[PDB]
Amino acid sequence: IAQARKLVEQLKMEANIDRIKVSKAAADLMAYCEAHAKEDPLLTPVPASENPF
Amino acid sequence: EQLKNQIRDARKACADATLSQITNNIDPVGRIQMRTRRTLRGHLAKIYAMHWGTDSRLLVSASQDGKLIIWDSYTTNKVHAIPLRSSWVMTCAYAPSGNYVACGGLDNICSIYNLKTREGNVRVSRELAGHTGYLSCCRFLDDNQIVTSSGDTTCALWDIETGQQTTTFTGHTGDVMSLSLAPDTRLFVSGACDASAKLWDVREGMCRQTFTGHESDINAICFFPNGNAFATGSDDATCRLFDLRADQELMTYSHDNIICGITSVSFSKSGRLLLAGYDDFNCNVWDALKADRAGVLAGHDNRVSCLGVTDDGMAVATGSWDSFLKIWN
Amino acid sequence: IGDIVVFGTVFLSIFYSVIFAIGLVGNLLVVFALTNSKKPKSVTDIYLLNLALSDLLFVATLPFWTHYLINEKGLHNAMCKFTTAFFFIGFFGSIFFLTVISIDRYLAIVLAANSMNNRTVQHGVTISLGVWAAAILVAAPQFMFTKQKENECLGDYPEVLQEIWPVLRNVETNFLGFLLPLLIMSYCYFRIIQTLFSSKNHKKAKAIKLILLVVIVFFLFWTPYNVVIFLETLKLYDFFPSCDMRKDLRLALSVTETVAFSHCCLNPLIYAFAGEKFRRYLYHLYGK
Amino acid sequence: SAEDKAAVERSKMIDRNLREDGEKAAREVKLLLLGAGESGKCTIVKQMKITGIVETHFTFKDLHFKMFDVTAQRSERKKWIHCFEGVTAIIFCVALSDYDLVNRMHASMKLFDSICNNKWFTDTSIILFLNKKDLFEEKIKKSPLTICYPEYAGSNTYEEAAAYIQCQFEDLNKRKDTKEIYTHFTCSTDTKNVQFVFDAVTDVIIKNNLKDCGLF
Ligand SMILES: CC(C)CCC[C@@H](C)[C@H]1CC[C@H]2[C@@H]3CC=C4C[C@@H](O)CC[C@]4(C)[C@H]3CC[C@]12C
Ligand SMILES: CC(C)CCC[C@@H](C)[C@H]1CC[C@H]2[C@@H]3CC=C4C[C@@H](O)CC[C@]4(C)[C@H]3CC[C@]12C
Ligand SMILES: CC(C)CCC[C@@H](C)[C@H]1CC[C@H]2[C@@H]3CC=C4C[C@@H](O)CC[C@]4(C)[C@H]3CC[C@]12C
Repeated sequence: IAQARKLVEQLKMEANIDRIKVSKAAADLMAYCEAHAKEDPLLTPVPASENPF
Repeated sequence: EQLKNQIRDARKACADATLSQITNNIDPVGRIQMRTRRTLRGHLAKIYAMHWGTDSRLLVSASQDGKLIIWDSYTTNKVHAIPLRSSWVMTCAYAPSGNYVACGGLDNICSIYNLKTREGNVRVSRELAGHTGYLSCCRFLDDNQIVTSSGDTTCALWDIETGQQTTTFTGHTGDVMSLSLAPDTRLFVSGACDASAKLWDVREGMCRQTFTGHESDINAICFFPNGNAFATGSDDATCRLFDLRADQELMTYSHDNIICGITSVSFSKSGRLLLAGYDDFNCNVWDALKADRAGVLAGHDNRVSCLGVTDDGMAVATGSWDSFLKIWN
Repeated sequence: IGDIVVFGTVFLSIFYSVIFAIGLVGNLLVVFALTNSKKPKSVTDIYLLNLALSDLLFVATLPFWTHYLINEKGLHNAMCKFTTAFFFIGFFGSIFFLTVISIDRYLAIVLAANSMNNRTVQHGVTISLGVWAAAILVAAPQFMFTKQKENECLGDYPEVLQEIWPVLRNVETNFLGFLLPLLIMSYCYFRIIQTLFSSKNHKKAKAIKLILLVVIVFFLFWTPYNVVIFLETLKLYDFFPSCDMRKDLRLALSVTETVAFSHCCLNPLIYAFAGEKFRRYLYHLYGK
Repeated sequence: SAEDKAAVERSKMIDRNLREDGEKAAREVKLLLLGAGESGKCTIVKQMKITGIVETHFTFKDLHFKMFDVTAQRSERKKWIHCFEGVTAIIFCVALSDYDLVNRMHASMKLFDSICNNKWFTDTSIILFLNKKDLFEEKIKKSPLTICYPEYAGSNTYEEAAAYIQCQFEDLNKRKDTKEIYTHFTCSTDTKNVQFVFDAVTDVIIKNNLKDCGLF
């Protein structure tokens, strides 16, 4: 099958990409969240003086 | 299935610690209050999509009445009224420069309109034709390049000047429902009606990675503010967060009480707070890290179809089928 | 023929008080039900809201009658003009809006394609303003020549007008009550019934039956007032041979007012047992 | 505050334009076209006056109708059929001579069952059209129809076969109080078909007007 042969090459690219530990990715995500936590009006409520809504 | 086991083994090998265990040290956000600061009124049909503006004041919404109007969120009034040739619109996009607006739908063509660039009037700029399926989603890559997803399992990138497809992504299996743009404006991820959501490369035009785990069709998807992760909203009452590096669902957001599917998924400015627009007439607010409910948004009468978060996080706009748009915070 | 007033003033005042309470509660519930959700309201919904507003006008003008009955203080000519104006504009608005509901149902059922094609059908707000303006204009002559004489405010017409003004007013109000609206409603509902039976929608036409029942209740409870108005018109036209009518007319007017206020209070009670969604809304409201 | 006043008045004028446009759209009649492999029976009329969705406009008895064919939409039906909620009626086309062809009748009945029992079109009625009647006249003679239905137990004539097909299609409703299915047989002339469409639309409008009140 032409489609089956083409799909074989597609899976090779996905399998050959570099993959890191899930713990490191989660730690990076948490670090980014804490980095911008003070700049999030949803997470940190903003006074109505600076709130334009 | 030799390749199927290789990717599965790599995910298992890279699996070291779940996000829930790591988030034990951090303090839960807890319950927070959602209040409608203002309500946008004037639509007479179900609202299916909306997009926030880069100016954080102007937003555009799409409704089944054939009108694609732009709302001024600061002063609570409409600034433009764009009639649509086809009343069946299911997606809309707002250009980052603010001079362009897009809308798709069941007409299989993506229309581009000039947002009062000259002469103080709105007119059709380009009609992107070449899709054999309904435009499920569309997003402006640049002021001249736009990437859209259609109902024919294929995603295409369009150029306004040429009017043709610069590249086409046909690696999907199920019907694509939505796509999101990474902040770096170099990658985009799209979810399909199958169980696999796969990342795409703008320059390469090939499927770099594929993510699985959902038990039903994926309806919404949105990149995380960092740009190395994204969340998927499916009909299996489960929101799964996927990391572009871990290549696995490091965090799942499924609650027994809410068994309904997810229609819209959006992230806050920091990404700690994740908002998902469910179709149980509400829009549950989750926490990306703690993977638990952080707020309740029950200000809509009909099912929530679209949900948008402002770029600076100033306010959150939620749309639903009741032809009403409400701005939160 | 002979009639004697045997109605206790304290019992009648208590009756008006309980009528006020029931009517206020019913009108508030109806208005809340018709403005409960953010979804667009149908034209019939705004017509029912206008009818509830007319009933609210009735329950707001009856306190003046109670003040005459028991308080007997502050009974000025201006206040009599105020209360008579409210009562008559409420009655005229009620009858006119019921006629408009009948016409709207006739268009929606019989000339459904024509009604949908017409754009003025959906524009119910301008129709409501026009109906209110017409009711105010037609009730304007009903109270603009009244004053108080001997603890009973009536008459006080100019000598030139008094020859024909009272009889003309009575015949005009009797006509605009039960001559044109009666025939119009009868024809409209007859056509609606014919269409429903021909198209076999009678098993699901609960709203039409409810509106017809409300119209019938209104007509039966307002019939004595128009009958005594016609008797007064005949008496002024010396066509009535009996002499005891000149004595029993006051009691007839009093009892017609009482039955009219009873109709006003029980008007939105019909929507409770007969209206499935209204009853469902009451359960939701009682939960809060 | 001149700029604010100008913005406010522009917003009010475009809001009133949107309101009048929505009222005009509501004055129109929206119809949805469906079918497993049969289409064009209603679009071939001469009354029509005006890509995945094709919009056809035709005026009959001073009433404007809008048809939306979905044949070009080959994607998943459930992902976009919700956009058609609120249509006055749905036109479903079935070929009477599809029983022998391949299973086609079974597929059409399955599609009809899926559309009717989709918990999104419960209030809206369905107009059923049975086309290819002229060819079915000889098809029922040539094909005994017993192979299609093992438990048919009926006469091998056109009338009995058509009645059985109509009954089988009606049995897939399971919601008779909420919606009513109108069944018609396609004729040589389009006048009968357009008259049936107008009658069904008028009946649907009457039914909606019966429940328009939000207080009864
Ligand atoms: C003696 C008279 C002139 C004074 C009192 C008149 C009052 C009772 C009448 C006159 C006109 C009426 C209004 C006319 C039309 C509308 C629009 C409708 O959608 C809701 C009710 C509303 C808002 C009516 C409410 C009551 C109203 C204000
Ligand atoms: C003589 C008795 C029976 C009349 C009772 C019904 C009257 C009050 C109703 C019936 C239909 C109504 C009209 C219907 C249409 C409109 C058009 C609108 O833009 C302004 C008001 C206007 C002109 C309405 C005014 C009042 C009206 C004439
Ligand atoms: C202007 C003149 C000609 C109007 C005449 C009014 C007559 C014809 C109409 C007005 C109301 C109508 C009735 C309303 C209610 C029903 C109940 C239904 O189950 C049988 C018919 C019946 C009993 C109708 C028969 C005819 C009817 C009495």
